Amino acid sequence: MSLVYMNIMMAFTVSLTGLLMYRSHLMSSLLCLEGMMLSLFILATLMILNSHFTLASMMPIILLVFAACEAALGLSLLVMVSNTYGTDYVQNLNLLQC
Amino acid sequence: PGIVELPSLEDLKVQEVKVSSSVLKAAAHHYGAQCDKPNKEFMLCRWEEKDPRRCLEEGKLVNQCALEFFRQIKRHCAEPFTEYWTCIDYSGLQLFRRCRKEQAQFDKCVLDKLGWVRPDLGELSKVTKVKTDRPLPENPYHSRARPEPNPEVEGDLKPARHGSRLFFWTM
Amino acid sequence: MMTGRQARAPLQFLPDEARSLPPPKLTDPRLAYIGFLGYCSGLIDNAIRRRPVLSAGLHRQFLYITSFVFVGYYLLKRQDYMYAVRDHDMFSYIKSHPEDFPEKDKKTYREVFEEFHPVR
Amino acid sequence: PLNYLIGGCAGGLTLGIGAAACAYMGLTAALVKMGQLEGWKVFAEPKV
Amino acid sequence: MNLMITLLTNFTLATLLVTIAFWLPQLNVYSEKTSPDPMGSARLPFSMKFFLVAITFLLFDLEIALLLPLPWASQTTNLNTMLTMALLLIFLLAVSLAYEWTQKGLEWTE
Amino acid sequence: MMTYIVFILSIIFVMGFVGFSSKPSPIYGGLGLIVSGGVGCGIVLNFGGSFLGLMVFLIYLGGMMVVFGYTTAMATEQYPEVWVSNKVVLGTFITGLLMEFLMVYYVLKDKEVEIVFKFNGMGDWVIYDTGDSGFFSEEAMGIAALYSYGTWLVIVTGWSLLIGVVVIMEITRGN
Amino acid sequence: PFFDVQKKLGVDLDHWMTIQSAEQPHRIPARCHAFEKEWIECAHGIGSIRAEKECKIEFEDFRECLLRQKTMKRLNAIKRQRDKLIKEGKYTPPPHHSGQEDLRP
Amino acid sequence: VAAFLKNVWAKEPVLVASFAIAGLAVILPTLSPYTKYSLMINRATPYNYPVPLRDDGNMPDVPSHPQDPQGPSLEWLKRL
Amino acid sequence: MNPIILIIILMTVMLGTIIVMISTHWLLIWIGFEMNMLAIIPIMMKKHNPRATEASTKYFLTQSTASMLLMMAIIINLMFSGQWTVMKLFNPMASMLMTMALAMKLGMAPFHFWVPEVTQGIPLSSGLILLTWQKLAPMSVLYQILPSINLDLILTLSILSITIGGWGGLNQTQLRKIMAYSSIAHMGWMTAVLLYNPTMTLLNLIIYIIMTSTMFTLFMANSTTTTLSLSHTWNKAPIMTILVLITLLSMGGLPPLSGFMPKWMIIQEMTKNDSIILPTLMAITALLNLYFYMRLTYSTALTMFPSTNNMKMKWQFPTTKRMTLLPTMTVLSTMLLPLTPILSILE
Amino acid sequence: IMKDVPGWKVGESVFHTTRWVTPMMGELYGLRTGEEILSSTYGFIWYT
Amino acid sequence: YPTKETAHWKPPPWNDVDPPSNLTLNFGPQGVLRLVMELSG
Ligand SMILES: CCCCCCCCCCCCCCCCCC(=O)OC[C@H](COP(=O)([O-])OC[C@H](O)COP(=O)([O-])OC[C@H](COC(=O)CCCCCCCCCCCCCCCCC)OC(=O)CCCCCCCCCCCCCCCCC)OC(=O)CCCCCCCCCCCCCCCCC
Ligand SMILES: CCCCCCCCCCCCCCCCCC(=O)OC[C@H](COP(=O)(O)OCCN)OC(=O)CCCCCCCCCCCCCCCCC
Ligand SMILES: CCCCCCCCCCCCCCCCCC(=O)OC[C@H](COP(=O)(O)OCCN)OC(=O)CCCCCCCCCCCCCCCCC
Repeated sequence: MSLVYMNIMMAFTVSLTGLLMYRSHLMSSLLCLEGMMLSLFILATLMILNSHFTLASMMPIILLVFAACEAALGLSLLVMVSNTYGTDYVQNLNLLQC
Repeated sequence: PGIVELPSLEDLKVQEVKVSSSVLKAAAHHYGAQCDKPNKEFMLCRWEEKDPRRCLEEGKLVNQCALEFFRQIKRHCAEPFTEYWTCIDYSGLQLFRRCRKEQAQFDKCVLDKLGWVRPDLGELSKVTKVKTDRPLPENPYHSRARPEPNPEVEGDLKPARHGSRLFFWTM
Repeated sequence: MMTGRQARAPLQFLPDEARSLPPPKLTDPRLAYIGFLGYCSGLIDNAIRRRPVLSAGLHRQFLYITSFVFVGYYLLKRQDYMYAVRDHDMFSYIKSHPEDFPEKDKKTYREVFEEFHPVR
Repeated sequence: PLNYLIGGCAGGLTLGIGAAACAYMGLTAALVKMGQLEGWKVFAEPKV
Repeated sequence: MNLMITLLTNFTLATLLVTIAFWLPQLNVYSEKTSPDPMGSARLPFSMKFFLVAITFLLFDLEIALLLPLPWASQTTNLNTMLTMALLLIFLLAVSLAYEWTQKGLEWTE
Repeated sequence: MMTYIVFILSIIFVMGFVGFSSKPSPIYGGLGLIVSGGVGCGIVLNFGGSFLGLMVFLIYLGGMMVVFGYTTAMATEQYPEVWVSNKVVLGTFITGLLMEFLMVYYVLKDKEVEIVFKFNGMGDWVIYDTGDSGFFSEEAMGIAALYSYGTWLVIVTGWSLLIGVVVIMEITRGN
Repeated sequence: PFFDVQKKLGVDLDHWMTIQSAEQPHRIPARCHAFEKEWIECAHGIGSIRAEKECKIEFEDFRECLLRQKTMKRLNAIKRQRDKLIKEGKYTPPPHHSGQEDLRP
Repeated sequence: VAAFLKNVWAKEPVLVASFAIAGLAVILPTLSPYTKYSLMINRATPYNYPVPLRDDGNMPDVPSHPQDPQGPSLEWLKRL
Repeated sequence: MNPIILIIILMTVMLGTIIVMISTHWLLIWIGFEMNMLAIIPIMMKKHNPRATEASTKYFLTQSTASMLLMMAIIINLMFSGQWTVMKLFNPMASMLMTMALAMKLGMAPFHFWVPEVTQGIPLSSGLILLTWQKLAPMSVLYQILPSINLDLILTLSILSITIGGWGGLNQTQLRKIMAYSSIAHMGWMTAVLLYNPTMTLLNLIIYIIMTSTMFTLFMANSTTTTLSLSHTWNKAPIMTILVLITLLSMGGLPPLSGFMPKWMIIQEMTKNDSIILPTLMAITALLNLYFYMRLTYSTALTMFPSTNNMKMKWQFPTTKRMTLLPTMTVLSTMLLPLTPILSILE
Repeated sequence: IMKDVPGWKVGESVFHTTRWVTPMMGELYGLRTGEEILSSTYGFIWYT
Repeated sequence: YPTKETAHWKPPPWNDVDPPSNLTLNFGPQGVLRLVMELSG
């Protein structure tokens, strides 16, 4: 397929596997998730600009708005977790084992 | 598939309007007034044929009528036009509003020596009509035959023969 | 399956060609069973709130029965409509494609040979 | 069918449950050869 | 290209002034100083209110991102629709501010 | 080299995602995602989507990664590092960035031009300026038609942002 | 369940951003306006199952307009043969490919 | 309605100015005699080429030249 | 929570699902999922304990990853089709990623690892919303993209869902985890028949929602969250002792109850398509679900009865809980098998 | 150029239609120098 | 059914809530006054 799109998808999959491999923090998970959003923005933008398709120019702005509202929701969840425990560690989030 | 058919380099030779963009923009309204008919024949041919290869002779007529326009400027009103496009050419955005006295002198000499009235605000953006002697392109997209649609339903709606027929449900 | 049929007239619960069909009678055994479901919902509604089950809330049990019969009448009308559409589409498709639905030759049993398997 | 019925049972004896997988692995391996015989599709293509 | 050349010039001047301002006083052999705060050593206290003003910033900033194509939106042929949606976006930003008011959200950093 | 600037910025973009995705800390991860957002914004700006790249800088890096860094600073308690005199505290920084940019150069090796020169992207890559648009940006007018054409999109987006304000004020109150 | 409320109520909520050949601001066409219009007018109303095999040619033309894989492959073939004929030496570039001839308009 | 208004203009004049300006911005363009001219100026701004029509023989309103009398007028815009 | 804010947020949940259902554009699908997730998060944090915050965090992470994979599927569709119509997809990569994203949204296995934890952490009403209303939007998208869905992928996810939702319910005493593994098994049953007859998918979805809402309404009406606390119901409210358990005999799928209707119609429509091994093995695993849920039925209307003394004080108070539609849902979840050919209304 | 390569047709359209397709950047400036390609494909984007 | 790895799981609480400071600043002399504050935000 097309050349720069392979790079943007590869960036998406690297940030996916970063989200799919937790090390320590919930903030690193939100970072990998929003890197996924960034790569989606770049890829949608490059397609819509390449196609000269006019009415989808407003699409990546809406992607950015909805997913940054999503990220605000994730930061508030992380803050409530960190006020419960003291740290935002993912191993403090394991009370639902039983 | 098939060989794409291109015109020869002798089909593409025409005398070029070798002037700059400010020179074109300075005579723009008089060009739209005076060279109206071959320009509009060409743009009708261009939005109807949808192909630059079927429009070459009308484009040559456009280039010819543009050259005759600028020769007719050159024979009569060379110095007011040069004074006007120099002042148009100084500007970065090439403003008309910075150059009203040179515009007035150019329009004065052109209306005196040639009788060309500069078009009013609104005229050059009108949709005009063009009389042509070429046929209308019956398939400009070169679409092949369309697939035959699925047959619709017709006839009245009789009830279900012995109901739902779901294993033992008699209705 | 039949989603391409009701796409040209979307979100019609009962189309205008449903009215060529006879409606279910009010003595329909399916509708009588739905009224029985309304009566059972009324009885459970008195039972779960600790009321005398056959006595309390006759207005309430009667609205239960009436509501289930009222919904189930239009449900049975749509059911009859969709099976009528199924059979109409089937018969028009058999009539339109004869080469895929040939009449198979029914041979009498004097020519039809079956292998006999004795039980002994 | 009997060929994989032996080889699945011997797979149970090298599994670790010894004669339990003999009635399980060989009975699953028997279905594979019978499926290859009579064309049995578990992931069947939608037709109707 | 001229933009990127100017950005590279500004970055190189900034890094050069940072490099000079770090390396020029280190040529001094001044002294090796021994043993180089209001709280003693305790943890950073989390403040819920600073986080709330950061999120309120982010949400009104997304609403501003919706508001940005309005000088281009004024040029349209469907002006009644455009004016209605512009007033509706600024009204929803105002309704967000009013809800942020009336739930004591803008308090002690009002 | 200068023709291939979009491909080069994409390679920098993938390397920056490898940078923060290995997750040394959320603060260095945030720094790597800021750098990656800047170079991916450069990818967008080198097609001619200038409003969309400025939306990246103004909104993504300008609000959202600000709030990410702001929230990250209110957790993950800081601790010092090496601070020996200016060879160690800045010369190691310069050598580390020199190794990083030499890695950016070193991933563009003969195993890479086998993918590049076989499937040559430049020559025909950015076809955005193919012919004339006119006295407008197509990208700007498509974004501007959010108000005339995109009525339902404005309604659902503004309602989701109002609901986002309400939702954050509910789940952060803790009551 | 696709509850087609937009076609039931006669409102347009999102059909306008759906395709490239729709009504665009200032009548800007997409790069593949004609190819998508031909694919849509081929595949209209006949169903997807007939459309995948009866309108395959219009769809291959439209996908090759979108992605230009055959065109990039042909250009890479011509340019790599040109590189081979330069390095072997049996070809020399003309003045209009070295920038020496003061272009047409 | 007049005691409350003076009370809120005494307490909170910032919000009174805000609601008054926003109310004027809402209900004022519906009352203006120049709102139609914004529409008429925006639809008279020629971003595209005025693609001409094939003259079939009966179009007495479509002109043949810009300086022909028939066609849309912008004399209202030069005069105002 | 302020009840006006609760009503506005529940209308935003419903509005997000309706936006997924009615829209023809993929961006509006993605918007409807974003709105649905954003709005359902405060319903989970309604009580503000650490378990609900942990459950909301895990739910946010899984649904957010699924939304990103959904948008990547949409973007690959725009590559290979240049358009945005919600219909079939034009790349097996986009079809695979969208099937994975919708399977993550449904909690189908192997993306099932959030559903028992999140259902455990949140209250019973929000668990009801998560196991009934949140299933509707991804099943609608799977209904509309079924010309593109890979058969082997959806059948693998369906059998892995039915097997893991079966073997999850052995070791459980928490009722919400039991309903979550029942959810995983039933979503496997729904997506098994999707590429053969999606009307049977809609039948299984509607009957499952009725039975699930009956079970969660009974769990709210008895204030029971565990098996051990459900077993005190006979000394407190004896009519609840039979309704919970014959609804639970419906949920496994057992005639003459209406929960046998979906699995029987699925087996019926998959053997038209010459698949005989697959409905047999899926319904054997449904019998494994019956095995564990019948053990729970024994524990509640049989052996482990014993009571406490403060039941003597609960006897003097009737219920004031609005057991809304509970007789209607209990009659619909049990006595609807004679009305089985009503399923044509979903065609 | 394309003489030694067998089975080649010069000016072969990659489309199945005979409709005029608008030429891509590399169909026009493809065999040209890199300075013309720079001024063609990043000229307006990089202009000041 | 408790195996080895699940035998040390205590059951969750009945109401699903679990068993779960303020800043102190020393404004030193750096008129001269030392203030030991107790802040609450
Ligand atoms: C001149 C103008 C006025 C004319 C008026 C004429 C009538 C005057 C009287 C007005 C009232 C009419 C009532 C309906 C007509 C009779 C329907 C009938 O018998 O159908 C025979 C029907 C088929 O027999 P057939 O000889 O082929 O047809 C004779 C007629 O042509 C039947 O006609 P068809 O072949 O066209 O029927 C269509 C189709 C025929 O059926 C079929 O195609 C076969 C499939 C039927 C469903 C099988 C499901 C099996 C799995 C689930 C089993 C559930 C558990 C069983 C019940 C547990 C206890 C609740 O029906 C269905 O599929 C509907 C589903 C079954 C409901 C039947 C009607 C019930 C109404 C009253 C319900 C009261 C509760 C009774 C218990 C609930 C269950 C019945 O028999 C059965 O399916 C066996 C069950 C017995 C039927 C219900 C008997 C109704 C009277 C009950 C009195 C005792 C109540 C005691 C208290 C409550 C229970 C504890
Ligand atoms: C219709 C057009 C669009 C209207 C909406 C958009 C307006 C643009 C500006 C947006 C403002 C957003 C925030 C508004 C919040 C209002 C509620 C509020 O602030 O209540 C508290 C306040 C008292 O202040 P307090 O709580 O004490 O604050 C500490 C400092 N003293 O109480 C107050 O100050 C009372 C505020 C309400 C009363 C103001 C009345 C002004 C009337 C002007 C004339 C009418 C104008 C036409 C519009 C209709 C107004 C009703
Ligand atoms: C193809 C299909 C297309 C779609 C068709 C329609 C689909 C319907 C899907 C139904 C999904 C139900 C979701 C849950 C109910 C939503 C409303 C709600 O939030 O109810 C819970 C509410 C919470 O109140 P709260 O204050 O939290 O109480 C806790 C104690 N303080 O109140 C309570 O807790 C009160 C206790 C009783 C709650 C009973 C709720 C029953 C709702 C389901 C009814 C049955 C489904 C409809 C019929 C079948 C439709 C398929």
